[PDB]
Amino acid sequence: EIVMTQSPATLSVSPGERATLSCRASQSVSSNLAWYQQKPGQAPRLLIYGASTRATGIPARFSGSGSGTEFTLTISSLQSEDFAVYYCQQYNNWPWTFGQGTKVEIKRTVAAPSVFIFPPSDEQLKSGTASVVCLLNNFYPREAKVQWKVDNALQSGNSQESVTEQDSKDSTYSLSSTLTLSKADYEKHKVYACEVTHQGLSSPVTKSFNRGEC
Amino acid sequence: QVQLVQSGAEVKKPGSSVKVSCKASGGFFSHYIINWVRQAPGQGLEWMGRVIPVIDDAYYAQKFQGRVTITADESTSTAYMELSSLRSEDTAVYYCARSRGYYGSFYFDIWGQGTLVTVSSASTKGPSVFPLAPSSKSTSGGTAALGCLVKDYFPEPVTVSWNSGALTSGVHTFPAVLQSSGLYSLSSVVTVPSSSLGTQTYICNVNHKPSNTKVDKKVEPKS
Amino acid sequence: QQWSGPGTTKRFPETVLARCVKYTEIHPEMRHVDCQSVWDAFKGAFISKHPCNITEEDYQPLMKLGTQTVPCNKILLWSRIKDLAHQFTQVQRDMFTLEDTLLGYLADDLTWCGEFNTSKINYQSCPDWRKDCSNNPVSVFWKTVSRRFAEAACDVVHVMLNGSRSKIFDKNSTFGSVEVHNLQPEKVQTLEAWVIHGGREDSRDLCQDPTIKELESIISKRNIQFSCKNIYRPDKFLQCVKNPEDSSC
Ligand SMILES: *[C@@H]1O[C@H](CO)[C@@H](O)[C@H](O)[C@H]1NC(C)=O
Ligand SMILES: *[C@@H]1O[C@H](CO)[C@@H](O)[C@H](O)[C@H]1NC(C)=O
Ligand SMILES: *[C@@H]1O[C@H](CO)[C@@H](O)[C@H](O)[C@H]1NC(C)=O
Repeated sequence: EIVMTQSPATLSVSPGERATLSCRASQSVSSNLAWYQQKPGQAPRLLIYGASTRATGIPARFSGSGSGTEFTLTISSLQSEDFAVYYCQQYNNWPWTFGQGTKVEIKRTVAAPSVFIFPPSDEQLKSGTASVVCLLNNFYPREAKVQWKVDNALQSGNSQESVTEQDSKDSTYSLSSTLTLSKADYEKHKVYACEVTHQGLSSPVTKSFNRGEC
Repeated sequence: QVQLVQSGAEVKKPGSSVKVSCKASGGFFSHYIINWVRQAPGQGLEWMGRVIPVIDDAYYAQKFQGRVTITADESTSTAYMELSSLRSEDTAVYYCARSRGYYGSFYFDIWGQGTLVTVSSASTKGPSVFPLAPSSKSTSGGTAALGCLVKDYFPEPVTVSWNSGALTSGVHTFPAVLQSSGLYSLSSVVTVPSSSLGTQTYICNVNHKPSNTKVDKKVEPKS
Repeated sequence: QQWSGPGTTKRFPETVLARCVKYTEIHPEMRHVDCQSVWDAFKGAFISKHPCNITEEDYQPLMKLGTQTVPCNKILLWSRIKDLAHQFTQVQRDMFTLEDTLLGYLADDLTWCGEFNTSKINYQSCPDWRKDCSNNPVSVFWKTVSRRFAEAACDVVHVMLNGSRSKIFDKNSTFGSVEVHNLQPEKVQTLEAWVIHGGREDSRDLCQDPTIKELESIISKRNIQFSCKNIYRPDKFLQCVKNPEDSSC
């Protein structure tokens, strides 16, 4: 089957500015190339077919170009409703194949995260497990290092990260890092710390607590 | 079709079968085809197969031949995709999608809303709801963070509100993460004034419909 | 067990092995094929079986060994006109009938069967398609191999038909029963029928025959374009294919 490769994986674009997305085919697909937009919780939406023909009702700011193995989707002036994932699809060779997509995200000014740490609840400790939550609130860009420090030692591989979609009002991200230990392992250490490195912080921000002392 | 209407979310054990329906508003138009396309959570699109409705003629990607049956009932304007011997890796949103049915026009112009199929050995389980208590270490100047950890539930989804919907500003409910247990876990957090912690009560309202779980947890300050 | 139909073709084992060795010598793209393996997989499909209890699954090992991609845009299908179809691909040498593929070549003009719980090929009698069993070792072989061949076809697919038949298009041929219903509009733009005027002089447009209108209706519902052409002079047609821009034509 024809392998479709899109670049970049993520594109940061200021509202009103131009986005240029690339789609490559492993072999020629002539001009039998379609583009789709997909937003979270929604089906893909057809933008372009025949490499350059806008689907009915698609605005003029979307234009497609290319032939053979190399294709481009250009969004000439990005509106707030254009921030989404974009997929290409060849219909030259059965079976039909799609690129793995480009996310177009909102470029805005650098914003430092506000950092918060939460010790495990009395409720949870009665269950034989201890979850420690680090919250990074309203930051840009998305790139952030969250280091768990247990009695000053880096502890990798008991933590899960989750990130919100870019906020509708302020274009920022929020991130939770959750350290989960057995109550037995939790009690082997005293100082629980989350250390946050981000572009908008002059030096890393540490929030910590002592187990038992709240 | 002018619209494609799919059946609701499915939760299946491995080895079982699922049948997803796709009802065509306006019926099946002559020389149009109903395609099935799936998307694993956070991943891309994969064409599975199609049906020519007028002759109920199915054609499958080699990956799905022998395990998928796609059919169309002209009488009820309904197409179906049945995937048998379900694997955990079949966990995806399944879309029905219209194309032109003739050589050289196989792009997808009308899509159903999608049907989530979750395949897991996990069994229905209500979440434990743990407070994320505000403190000095959850306070930065005038702003305090508090929340609820909604831990070890199956399946998706859960919903979280604050003070029965009275508190919506500064709320972040994180995407669920799947743990190695096969259970989901999620936090909901809110930023509030530090000065409000003594006076304003904060309750997270957690609903897990699949287990009929409705929990209200008061989140109390620590000092 | 004694059947209504003729027994396995005499020297079937020798013919299948010799055809496999000849084909893989003539076609270096198939030189990887182990002809001993092909014989064991073929024999294994039907030996020690009730000959009406052969499945497509019984032929899967042979199908896997005989895997072959011919140019999908150079396929000729035929119905009730095999010898002329084969003569066509002998003169237009880039085009393929099913019998120009390794598996079609192996089995062409052969009959074969075994018997429940014996090790031996039955040279005495085999199930007759009409009287004994529609699903027999030969019919099941041709259904499985011809479906795969038709499935792979793309662009303009040609079918040669015999205009001297009572039913020019019939649904009991491999073409009418399996091939036509496995042409996929994802791959195929057009089915073009060549109706051969193969008997007495006949000036009529046989593309207006009711059975051609039936074929047109079938492939229209598959979202495939239908084209039909009379070949009034089949011998002159073959000559003109070998030497175009010459003669009368
Ligand atoms: C027919 O063949 C099948 C395998 O295809 C075998 O299991 C069965 O015993 C055979 N005989 C009958 C009468 O079904
Ligand atoms: C010939 O084709 C028709 C059409 O499907 C079929 O029903 C019929 O049984 C076939 N004839 C014989 C003798 O099998
Ligand atoms: C056409 O069918 C007839 C039966 O009417 C048959 O005798 C003849 O051999 C077939 N082939 C050709 C090339 O005419």
